[PDB]
Amino acid sequence: NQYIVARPVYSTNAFEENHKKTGRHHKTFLDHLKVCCSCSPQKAKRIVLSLFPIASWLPAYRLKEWLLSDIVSGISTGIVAVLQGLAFALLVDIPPVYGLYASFFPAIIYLFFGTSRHISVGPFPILSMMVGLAVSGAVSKAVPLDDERVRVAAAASVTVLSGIIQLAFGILRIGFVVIYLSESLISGFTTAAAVHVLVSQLKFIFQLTVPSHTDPVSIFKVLYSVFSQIEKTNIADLVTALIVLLVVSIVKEINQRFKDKLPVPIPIEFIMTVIAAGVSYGCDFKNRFKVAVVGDMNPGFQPPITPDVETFQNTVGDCFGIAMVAFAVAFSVASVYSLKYDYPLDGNQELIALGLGNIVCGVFRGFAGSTALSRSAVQESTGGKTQIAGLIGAIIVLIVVLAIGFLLAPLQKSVLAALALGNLKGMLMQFAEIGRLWRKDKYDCLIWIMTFIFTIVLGLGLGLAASVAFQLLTIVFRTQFPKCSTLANIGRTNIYKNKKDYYDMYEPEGVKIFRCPSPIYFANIGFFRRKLIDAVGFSPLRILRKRNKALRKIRKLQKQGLLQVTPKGFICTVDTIKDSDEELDNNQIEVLDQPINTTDLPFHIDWNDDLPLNIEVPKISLHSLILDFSAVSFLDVSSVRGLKSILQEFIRIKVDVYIVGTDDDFIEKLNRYEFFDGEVKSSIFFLTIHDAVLHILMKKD
Amino acid sequence: NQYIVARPVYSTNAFEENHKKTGRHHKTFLDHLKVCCSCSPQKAKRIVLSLFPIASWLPAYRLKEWLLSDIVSGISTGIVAVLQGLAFALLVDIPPVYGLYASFFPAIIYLFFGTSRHISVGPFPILSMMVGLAVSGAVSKAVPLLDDERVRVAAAASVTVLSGIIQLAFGILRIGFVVIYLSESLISGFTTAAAVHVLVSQLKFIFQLTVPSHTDPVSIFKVLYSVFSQIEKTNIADLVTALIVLLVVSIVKEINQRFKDKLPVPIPIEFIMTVIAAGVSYGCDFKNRFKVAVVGDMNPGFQPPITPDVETFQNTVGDCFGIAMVAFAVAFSVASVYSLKYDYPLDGNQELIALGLGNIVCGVFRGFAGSTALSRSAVQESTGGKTQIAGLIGAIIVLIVVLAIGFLLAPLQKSVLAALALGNLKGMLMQFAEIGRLWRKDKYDCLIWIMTFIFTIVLGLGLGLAASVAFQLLTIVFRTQFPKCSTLANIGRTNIYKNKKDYYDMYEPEGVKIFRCPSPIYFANIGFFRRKLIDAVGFSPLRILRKRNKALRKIRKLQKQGLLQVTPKGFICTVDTIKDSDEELDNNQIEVLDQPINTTDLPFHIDWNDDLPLNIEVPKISLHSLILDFSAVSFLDVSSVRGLKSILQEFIRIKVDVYIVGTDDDFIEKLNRYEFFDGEVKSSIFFLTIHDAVLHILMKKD
Ligand SMILES: CCCCCCCC/C=C\CCCCCCCC(=O)O[C@@H](COC(=O)CCCCCCCCCCCCCCC)COP(=O)([O-])OCC[N+](C)(C)C
Ligand SMILES: CCCCCCCC/C=C\CCCCCCCC(=O)O[C@@H](COC(=O)CCCCCCCCCCCCCCC)COP(=O)([O-])OCC[N+](C)(C)C
Ligand SMILES: CCCCCCCC/C=C\CCCCCCCC(=O)O[C@@H](COC(=O)CCCCCCCCCCCCCCC)COP(=O)([O-])OCC[N+](C)(C)C
Ligand SMILES: CCCCCCCCCCCCCCCCCCOC[C@@H](O)COP(=O)(O)OCC[N+](C)(C)C
Ligand SMILES: CCCCCCCCCCCCCCCCCCOC[C@@H](O)COP(=O)(O)OCC[N+](C)(C)C
Ligand SMILES: CCCCCCCCCCCCCCCCCCOC[C@@H](O)COP(=O)(O)OCC[N+](C)(C)C
Ligand SMILES: CCCCCCCCCCCCCCCCCCOC[C@@H](O)COP(=O)(O)OCC[N+](C)(C)C
Ligand SMILES: CCCCCCCCCCCCCCCCCCOC[C@@H](O)COP(=O)(O)OCC[N+](C)(C)C
Ligand SMILES: CCCCCCCCCCCCCCCCCCOC[C@@H](O)COP(=O)(O)OCC[N+](C)(C)C
Ligand SMILES: CCCCCCCCCCCCCCCCCCOC[C@@H](O)COP(=O)(O)OCC[N+](C)(C)C
Ligand SMILES: CCCCCCCCCCCCCCCCCCOC[C@@H](O)COP(=O)(O)OCC[N+](C)(C)C
Ligand SMILES: CCCCCCCCCCCCCCCCCCOC[C@@H](O)COP(=O)(O)OCC[N+](C)(C)C
Ligand SMILES: CC(C)CCC[C@@H](C)[C@H]1CC[C@H]2[C@@H]3CC=C4C[C@@H](O)CC[C@]4(C)[C@H]3CC[C@]12C
Ligand SMILES: CC(C)CCC[C@@H](C)[C@H]1CC[C@H]2[C@@H]3CC=C4C[C@@H](O)CC[C@]4(C)[C@H]3CC[C@]12C
Ligand SMILES: CCCCCCCCCCCCCC
Ligand SMILES: CCCCCCCCCCCCCC
Ligand SMILES: CCCCCCCCCCCC
Ligand SMILES: CCCCCCCCCCCC
Ligand SMILES: CCCCCCCCCC
Ligand SMILES: CCCCCCCCCC
Ligand SMILES: CCCCCCCCCC
Ligand SMILES: CCCCCCCCCC
Ligand SMILES: CCCCCCCCCC
Ligand SMILES: O=C([O-])C(=O)[O-]
Ligand SMILES: O=C([O-])C(=O)[O-]
Repeated sequence: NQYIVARPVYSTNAFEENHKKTGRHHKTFLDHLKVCCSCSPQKAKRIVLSLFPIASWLPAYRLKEWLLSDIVSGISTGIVAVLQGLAFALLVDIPPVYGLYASFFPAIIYLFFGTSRHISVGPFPILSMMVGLAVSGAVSKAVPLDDERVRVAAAASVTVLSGIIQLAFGILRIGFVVIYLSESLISGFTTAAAVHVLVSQLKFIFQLTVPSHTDPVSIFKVLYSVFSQIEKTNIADLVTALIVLLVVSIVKEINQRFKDKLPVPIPIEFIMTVIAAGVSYGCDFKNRFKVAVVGDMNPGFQPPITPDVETFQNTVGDCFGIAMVAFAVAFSVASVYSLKYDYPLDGNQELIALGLGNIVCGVFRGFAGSTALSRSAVQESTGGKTQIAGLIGAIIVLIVVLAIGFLLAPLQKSVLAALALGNLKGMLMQFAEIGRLWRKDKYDCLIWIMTFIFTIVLGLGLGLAASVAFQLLTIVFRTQFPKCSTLANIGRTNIYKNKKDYYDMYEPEGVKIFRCPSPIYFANIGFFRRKLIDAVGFSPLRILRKRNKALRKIRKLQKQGLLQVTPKGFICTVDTIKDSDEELDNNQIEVLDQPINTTDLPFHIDWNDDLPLNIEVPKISLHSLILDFSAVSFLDVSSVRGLKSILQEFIRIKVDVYIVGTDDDFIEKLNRYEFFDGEVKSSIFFLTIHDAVLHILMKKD
Repeated sequence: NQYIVARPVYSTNAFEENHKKTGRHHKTFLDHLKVCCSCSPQKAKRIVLSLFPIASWLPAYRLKEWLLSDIVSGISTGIVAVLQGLAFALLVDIPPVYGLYASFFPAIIYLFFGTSRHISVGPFPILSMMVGLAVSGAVSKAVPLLDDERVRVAAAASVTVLSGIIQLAFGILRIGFVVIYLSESLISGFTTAAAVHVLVSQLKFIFQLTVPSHTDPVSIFKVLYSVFSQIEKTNIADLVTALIVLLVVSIVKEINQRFKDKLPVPIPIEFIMTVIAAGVSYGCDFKNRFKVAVVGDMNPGFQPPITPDVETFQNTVGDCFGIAMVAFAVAFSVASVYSLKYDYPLDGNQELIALGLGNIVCGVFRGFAGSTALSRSAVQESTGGKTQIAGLIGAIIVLIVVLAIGFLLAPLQKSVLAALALGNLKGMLMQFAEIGRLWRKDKYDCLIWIMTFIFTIVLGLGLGLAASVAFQLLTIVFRTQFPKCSTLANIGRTNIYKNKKDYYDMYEPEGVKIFRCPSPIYFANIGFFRRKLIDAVGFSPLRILRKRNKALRKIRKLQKQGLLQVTPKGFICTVDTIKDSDEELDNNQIEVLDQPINTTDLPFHIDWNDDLPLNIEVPKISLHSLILDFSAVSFLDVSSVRGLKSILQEFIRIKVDVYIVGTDDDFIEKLNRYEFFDGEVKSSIFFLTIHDAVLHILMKKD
């Protein structure tokens, strides 16, 4: 092997002048606007099909290979969705038939406007908790069965606003907001929310009466209310909830272990609820043990409702937090299946489909939902091929809402709470990410730990905003104090490494190579300046000021006649200089930062050589400063200004500055900042460190 | 002038093997915590000298060179500080003697604990506005005319004590570097919007109207309405006097800045205008003749110490934090200009400590928060300020005014004080020109400017700043969100690789792709990176693996059926035109298609880019080597390493070699901590440069 290269030394300007650069016209916003309004016939066809995805996938349905599958996954998931809807309507503190409404309308709208083929659309625990908190706040902030009616009305208006926000984000094509939530953040938020839900199910396991607490620290208020009244716990409910929680857990593991052997996952939720409903009815637990039951539900749908502006005004922030969490979750679950089954997934259409589904749901008295991973995993694991299975789940929910709902009358709320608690093992086990992130990346461990605390203390909605803000702040933490280094040549070749990391390294005399391994901007520009000064060994502005002082003294001593100018040196007729400094005042002291123009003097002054009449100036050995900008991705206004100041000061003390390792786009953007001028020129940019070093060597020889 | 190189090709590992690495110790947190508790004699002496800077700059005082200049500068800045304190006590909506207390106490404390030698310590308009808004909130949220102003004075003192406590705590924990979280354009937009706030807040004194104590959000509009809803009750004497003063001061301030050389000292115009205003207001009895609002009679002397209301503390925590952050940012900014202009070191943590102690003492003695005004620090410095003895002399004049000659400021109108404030406001108002400039240079900083302005005008000055800082952190993500990822090519049959779309006569080695992302890769852009890499190579590595696994499954089923035979020559098909019967894997078995293809059981290797027998079809790829130019990739977070590991494993399972080049030794060290390397992904994929990887590939292929 041999890396053999023989090319001329290239400055960025020289390379461009020797290589024809394809002239490429950048696409200005103006043009982008035109193609946007093309109105091509084909274009329109694409748009409409994109907004009504059912017109594409339905006509291509493989009946022989998907119908039976879709049917089975649909009946199974719908059976899960009925119970999940009842439980999550308990989480919202409204009658439970509204949970059935919530499990029927978004699935039906997403069947038409949705792009996922596997996600089960409906409520999930975190969003039901967020919606409940919003309604409790709205009822508190209102200028004046009734309580149930008021809560139900508020749950609908929050949902419509949440959906409108979702619909708006999808129309404006902002479907990329999901990138602003990292893996460590979502993890901490979701385990904190699982702890929230665990705490929220305690009033149903024990059957206690807990107020509608609101954030901050809502979880602790609930815990106090529960354990303060812990002695009133209904044992039958608890034993039941504990029995239901225990059994389902074991069966679920079996389903995850013997999955390959299992033809179909064992439906433990349906079986347990049926047995629970049966034994409660046969033994009349409601009277025998005073257990809390779901009760009788109205056999039908409710008439449409009008969104209340007052609720909208009092819950706008909560609805935003709700829309963002719903989109983050649904997209997240859908993405897993899209990468698993190789089909494209459009976020904008998702927001539109999730927005419209929520509007129809809030209009028809339901509450916000997107998807529950548990129910979706149940849909995908049971043979879900397309959104037809979802249509069958919504059909099962319909059947429950109109004809057989009366069977869910003797079912206890502790059983629903026990199921909702059983679905928490996946999110609760995410506490193991703390140690992993500690080992790998402590900024992401900080993101996780902080999100957990914020979510627990400030709540689901506010905890998330503070968490995203802190997540953005860690980016600054990572780049705030870059490990800048001085480089040196190792091997007498074109390899320049850290000077402190190897032996037998070589630094060309008078030359300094400095590397900042990060983008330079407002938060680290001062640090870059400090580290560059520590690396070169002096402050260029201080050297310039002392040189200007020395030149002022030379001019004062020579025009008085004590120092005669000669083209050979600084001969002095009298060597009786007395100690005296000018002591410039506040108004005049800035004359010491100006460039040294000694053209007035016949002979050049070697500032690094001894001066006449014992004038002392700090002598510098640096003549060439190379800045390795290879990992400097961007600059901002603050940093370009700091950079220019630094360079100007080094140039004014006659230190040639070279910037190497930058691409052509970097020099392109710097031109827009008006960085270059008479003093700082584009000839300071070279291709690599070695190019600059060879240029320096030939200049100096 | 030739770049001539003749060295061996180097993977990062071969370079570490050939060149012995200098062993360096671990900078452990425990041993660092060991140096923390030094208890050394000199260390104790330098710690105490730092916490008490006066013990180091006072003995080193140059009398014959500094004393008279400091005396003159102190006289001037104290005469300015009296009037500025009165005006800012107007801004806080308390009696005007508390502005004198705010101009006295922090200066005397900063004389002892301050590191700056040129800033004038005291209140400035933005902080007086913030303190007044915090005071209104405290009074509004307080659980149930002089008693109204007494409540406001107590709430101001308490807000000040809490602001000083927060500053002193931030200086004790050594967090004096938070000023870096405010960019030049954030500060520019904030100070322009705040100058607009201060302009609107002085209108109730120019016109002499009764405006309620509006609180944010949109207090500037609530206030604009209150003023113009009653613009018919405007006092004409107040407006005329305020106008004339503003005109004169503006002209002289210009005369001052321009003719700096001919004037030995700047013309004191604030002072002269105040004396003339008070004289023509007392002689002509403007108070009775035109019914103008005057400063009134002030209580001669200081007030006894007060105890901070914990209730006010509870109701103003957020406000006090904001008052503390804005105060530190302004003071540090003002002080920095002069540290740099005069070459002396400026400790930021001692700045926080001194400002916090000054605010605590001021609030205890019935003052309001203040850190420094750029206008008054300018007067002290331009009049010859050399040390903080000028601040001591300014505080002595404020003391003289408080105790002895405060009654002279009795007939002075408040419109004159408002006019002085506006004359000082023009400098910050002139920052609207930065909009167009930033638009041309950096639209992200233009966005920071405009959004900071809008957040500060619409929302409060405290919520506005918090919202503004958050959006400025978000623009950092905006920059590194959609990087201009590109494909490189060789240019000049040498070691120069540039954008494939930029020059003519470039050269792509057959089968090699070189991909460059010019940004750090993290959670917000790992998806965009994966998408652009897939667009660059021309295919999806995963789709290929699944199709090959699908094909291999069909090949294997056929073999189990005797329909074809496998021999060292290849696949022998006695039966051709096989029935097409796709397997249709289910949802729980489909994952088998992402597994590495293990065909070792088969006697011969399968050329997946050749023709497969019996109508089997797989996409063919020309790529056999992928170079990733990670030179400008600064950092990698956990999300990015996961996405990265994922992408690389897929390329490797489809037998495409992957190379990461251009990275430094710290970058690779960190990746080892992420558990990135393993049996499939090895540290051999790392090469020093692109040419090294390319040469290594040419050598492999040939
Ligand atoms: C491209 C990015 C898109 C951003 C879109 C942002 C949209 C922002 C636009 C509008 C929203 C903010 C103002 C409220 C709505 C305007 C109408 C209004 O008058 O406000 C009313 C309700 O307003 C409130 O009480 C809630 C205050 C805002 C909380 C939400 C902000 C954080 C969530 C957002 C997260 C942002 C990040 C989004 C990412 C998830 C109050 O005003 P009023 O009723 O006239 O008052 C009269 C007296 N009254 C009060 C008694 C009635
Ligand atoms: C309101 C209610 C909230 C309650 C929350 C309670 C949650 C916590 C409760 C239980 C968590 C229990 C699981 C811990 C990890 C188990 C798995 C693991 O191996 O991790 C390992 C590392 O150590 C860790 O990862 C855990 C570190 C502590 C995390 C919990 C507290 C911090 C929560 C955030 C702060 C909140 C408070 C912040 C303010 C102080 C420990 O396993 P091992 O066997 O020892 O190691 C074997 C070797 N191995 C590591 C290589 C494998
Ligand atoms: C509550 C009270 C708030 C009131 C606020 C009012 C503030 C604004 C009032 C007055 C501003 C007047 C100064 C403008 C600039 C002058 C200097 C300049 O040369 O700039 C130039 C560029 O153009 C600009 O820089 C200005 C663009 C508009 C900015 C003002 C509105 C945006 C404020 C934020 C949005 C707020 C609302 C957002 C929602 C809609 C114009 O100069 P020129 O001579 O034309 O150009 C010559 C060539 N040259 C450019 C190379 C030199
Ligand atoms: C991207 C921009 C935002 C999103 C798009 C714009 C917003 C779209 C969604 C708008 C809101 C949703 C549609 C409208 C909802 C309200 C729709 C309101 O209509 C309700 C009635 O139909 C109810 O009928 P009733 O008979 O029950 O009437 C009750 C009163 N009486 C008659 C009984 C006394
Ligand atoms: C998975 C989705 C469906 C889940 C259903 C619940 C789980 C199945 C097991 C339910 C509990 C066991 C069976 C039911 C026991 C209690 C059974 C309670 O009986 C209700 C009584 O009124 C008698 O039944 P009727 O048919 O007279 O009632 C008519 C009611 N309407 C039609 C007039 C309104
Ligand atoms: C497979 C579906 C779920 C699992 C099967 C269903 C659950 C089976 C377990 C039933 C619960 C266990 C039996 C009941 C336990 C509590 C046993 C409760 O007994 C209370 C009675 O002594 C008096 O009734 P009161 O309602 O007046 O309550 C007064 C309570 N003291 C003061 C007398 C104690
Ligand atoms: C490419 C440039 C433009 C990109 C689009 C614009 C920027 C999009 C990204 C924005 C950040 C990421 C999305 C948001 C994530 C966090 C989304 C956080 O949601 C906020 C809610 O949690 C707030 O709930 P609160 O209860 O605190 O509301 C209180 C409201 N009052 C009471 C104060 C009025
Ligand atoms: C970094 C950690 C935080 C910062 C350090 C810790 C906090 C330091 C600052 C603590 C607060 C400031 C010092 C204490 C202030 C309150 C100091 C309270 O004392 C006030 C009395 O001296 C007033 O005397 P009077 O005679 O007027 O008494 C009034 C009541 N009678 C007697 C007339 C009826
Ligand atoms: C900036 C620092 C000094 C600025 C001073 C302001 C400039 C002077 C111009 C003021 C206008 C005209 C002159 C003053 C008119 C109001 C002057 C009002 O005088 C009060 C009258 O009783 C006569 O004055 P006395 O000498 O009796 O006052 C003694 C008051 N104590 C000591 C008993 C309490
Ligand atoms: C450098 C020194 C400062 C600058 C120079 C000093 C400023 C000189 C300005 C002198 C006063 C300027 C204008 C005043 C014009 C209003 C002229 C109004 O005069 C009002 C009086 O006749 C009656 O007293 P009132 O206070 O009740 O006012 C009633 C007002 N109306 C109903 C009769 C109209
Ligand atoms: C290098 C690693 C260690 C880093 C050290 C710690 C990092 C510190 C940096 C923090 C972020 C940037 C600094 C912040 C500057 C902006 C400073 C922002 O000020 C916040 C206040 O304005 C909040 O005012 P509010 O109106 O919200 O208060 C009202 C309270 N209630 C009524 C709502 C309850
Ligand atoms: C306006 C006062 C009466 C209305 C009060 C109620 C409304 C308050 C807000 C009104 C608008 C704000 C006040 C007016 C602000 C506009 C003031 C806008 O000024 C911008 C120009 O000065 C900038 O152009 P220059 O050529 O000066 O360039 C900058 C200077 N160098 C750097 C080139 C030398
Ligand atoms: C804040 C985090 C980081 C650590 C401290 C958590 C604190 C705030 C938690 C732990 C225990 C909690 C308290 C537990 C009991 C009560 C009584 C009841 O009226 C509800 C609120 C209240 C008063 C809680 C307030 C919040 C609380 C004090
Ligand atoms: C929000 C930013 C981005 C643009 C819109 C600014 C809006 C909110 C501004 C412009 C004009 C302002 C209004 C002007 C007049 C009044 C009447 C008075 O009762 C004070 C508030 C109120 C009602 C203001 C509310 C805020 C306001 C409406
Ligand atoms: C009444 C409770 C208000 C709670 C406010 C919490 C504010 C948290 C700010 C966190 C700043 C760090 C970056 C997000
Ligand atoms: C009572 C009205 C409160 C309004 C609060 C609005 C908060 C807006 C925050 C925007 C933050 C943007 C970060 C990128
Ligand atoms: C926050 C966890 C503890 C909540 C309170 C538990 C019960 C404490 C005693 C209550 C007596 C009324
Ligand atoms: C939005 C700023 C101006 C608000 C209105 C000012 C007063 C206009 C006349 C009001 C008459 C009642
Ligand atoms: C699922 C089994 C339901 C059994 C119900 C028995 C009712 C008996 C009533 C006397
Ligand atoms: C009302 C609170 C709004 C919080 C928005 C947080 C956005 C963070 C962006 C980094
Ligand atoms: C009460 C609002 C406080 C929010 C502080 C935000 C700090 C900005 C950095 C994310
Ligand atoms: C060895 C030097 C010790 C210096 C101690 C200073 C103590 C100051 C207390 C105010
Ligand atoms: C600064 C000039 C003050 C003149 C005061 C005149 C007072 C006259 C009272 C009759
Ligand atoms: O919220 C949840 O736990 C879910 O999505 O299943
Ligand atoms: O607030 C101001 O304008 C100042 O500091 O001068």
